[PDB]
Amino acid sequence: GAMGSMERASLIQKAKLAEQAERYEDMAAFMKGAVEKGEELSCEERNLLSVAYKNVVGGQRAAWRVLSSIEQKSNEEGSEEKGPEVREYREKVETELQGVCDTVLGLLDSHLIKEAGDAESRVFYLKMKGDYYRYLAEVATGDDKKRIIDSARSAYQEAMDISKKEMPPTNPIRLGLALNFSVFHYEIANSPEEAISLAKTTFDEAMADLHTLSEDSYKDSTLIMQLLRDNLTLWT
Amino acid sequence: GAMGSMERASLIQKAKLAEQAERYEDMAAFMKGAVEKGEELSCEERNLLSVAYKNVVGGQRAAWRVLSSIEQKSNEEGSEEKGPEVREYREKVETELQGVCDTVLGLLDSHLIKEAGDAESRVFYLKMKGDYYRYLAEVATGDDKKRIIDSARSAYQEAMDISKKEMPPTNPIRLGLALNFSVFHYEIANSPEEAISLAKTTFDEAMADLHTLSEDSYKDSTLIMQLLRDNLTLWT
Amino acid sequence: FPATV
Amino acid sequence: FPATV
Ligand SMILES: Cc1cc(C(=N)N)sc1-c1ccccc1
Ligand SMILES: Cc1cc(C(=N)N)sc1-c1ccccc1
Ligand SMILES: [Mg+2]
Ligand SMILES: [Mg+2]
Ligand SMILES: [Mg+2]
Ligand SMILES: [Mg+2]
Ligand SMILES: [Mg+2]
Ligand SMILES: [Mg+2]
Repeated sequence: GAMGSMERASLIQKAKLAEQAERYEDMAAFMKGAVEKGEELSCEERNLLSVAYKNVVGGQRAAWRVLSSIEQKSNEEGSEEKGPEVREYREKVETELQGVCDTVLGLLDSHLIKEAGDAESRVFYLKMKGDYYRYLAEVATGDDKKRIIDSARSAYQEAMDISKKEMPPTNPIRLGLALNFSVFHYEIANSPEEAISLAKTTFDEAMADLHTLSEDSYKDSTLIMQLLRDNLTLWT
Repeated sequence: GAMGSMERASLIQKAKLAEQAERYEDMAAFMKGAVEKGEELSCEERNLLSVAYKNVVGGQRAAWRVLSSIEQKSNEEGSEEKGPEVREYREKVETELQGVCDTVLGLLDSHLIKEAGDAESRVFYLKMKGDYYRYLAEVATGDDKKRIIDSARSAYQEAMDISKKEMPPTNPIRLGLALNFSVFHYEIANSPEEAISLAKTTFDEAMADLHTLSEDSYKDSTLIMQLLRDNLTLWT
Repeated sequence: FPATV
Repeated sequence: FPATV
């Protein structure tokens, strides 16, 4: 590990600096180094890890979608052959994306999840496992595609089960998990009705619990509730 | 060269795909590979090269400025010591930026400039040489700082001399060169009056030549003229 | 695309 | 910052 010689606290500090500088690849490398110190992560540290990799993989996904669209158009009837280059470059971006997902999943499996006993940490990591298997599923086409989808589903389901037992329905981790699992159902599992049902039930159960919250918690929860409503509007 | 096995035309095609996908680091690597094939670059290819590296170094410069500002605040009177991390990380970004500039300057010196005989190509490359020495000067503090500034000046001056002899005053390469050399004077050479004089004379001489142009050339030239006016408004 | 966090 | 191209 290229970060093995740097203090854990220095890695965390530099991750925060990298975030301010919008250097998300650096931020992800620093947080990977911090995880590899072997200690559990605090809530703030978990969010630095997730922000870093979400931005890295989000850029890769956006690029993959552009290239996939060009490739599909190059393969339509009447298109002029342009050679192997579009496929090759889409494959290059795809392989880099898969590498990032494998890296995150590797951190979760060695050993973040197994040491995470509190609901806030364990649900957060299982949500991340579902998300990164979901990103693998977006690009998957081979013998293992169904197993990739099922790995995402299984991680999301375990996170959901814990969240329903241990967290209030307005907890922002629980809300974001449900938002993302609902998107998994719509876009990956070809289950739009399940996606819509989950988003609606999540929104309504959160609504009914808002009365318990402070102003700041209310803002956190209603932000994610608005995303649930945005998706419901897109889908209905 | 990791691109040595890929056809020149394939590198150019992939650079264009990388641009569409906003993958500018890839786009720059592909164009470096294309330059290293040893053939001269067409106008379109020169612009792919410049777009790629401008975006890469522009991101590095933006990050360097954020980190430099944090570092300066950490060094003010009354600030709490935060350790070496801010300086270290600013230095890391700075070294990567210097590496990109050295790479571009190396391409220009081996062997783009020496083979560039037409004004459009030679002025373009000398402008790029001035620009990348200017980016080095923005971060320079050591024994060679004055020589870095003078290298930028010398490249810009040679480009200016050729452009005035060989190009009309509305030529967009000539306009962009003047815009950038004017910024060099203002921000690097501590010569704001020279910067303002150059921007004004460039704008006025272009204005007087617009009547010769087609609608499409008029659009190209007036776009850059507006940037000259924007800077003049910032500076006066 | 739909929203995720 | 001022404009450059
Ligand atoms: C939720 C969050 C996101 C953060 C970031 N993008 N840097 S820091 C952070 C947090 C969490 C818990 C306690 C204090 C700060
Ligand atoms: C000016 C320019 C920028 C380009 C780009 N960002 N891809 S291609 C291009 C050009 C130049 C000359 C002839 C045809 C195309
Ligand atoms: Mg230690
Ligand atoms: Mg593949
Ligand atoms: Mg249910
Ligand atoms: Mg060949
Ligand atoms: Mg240095
Ligand atoms: Mg003069």
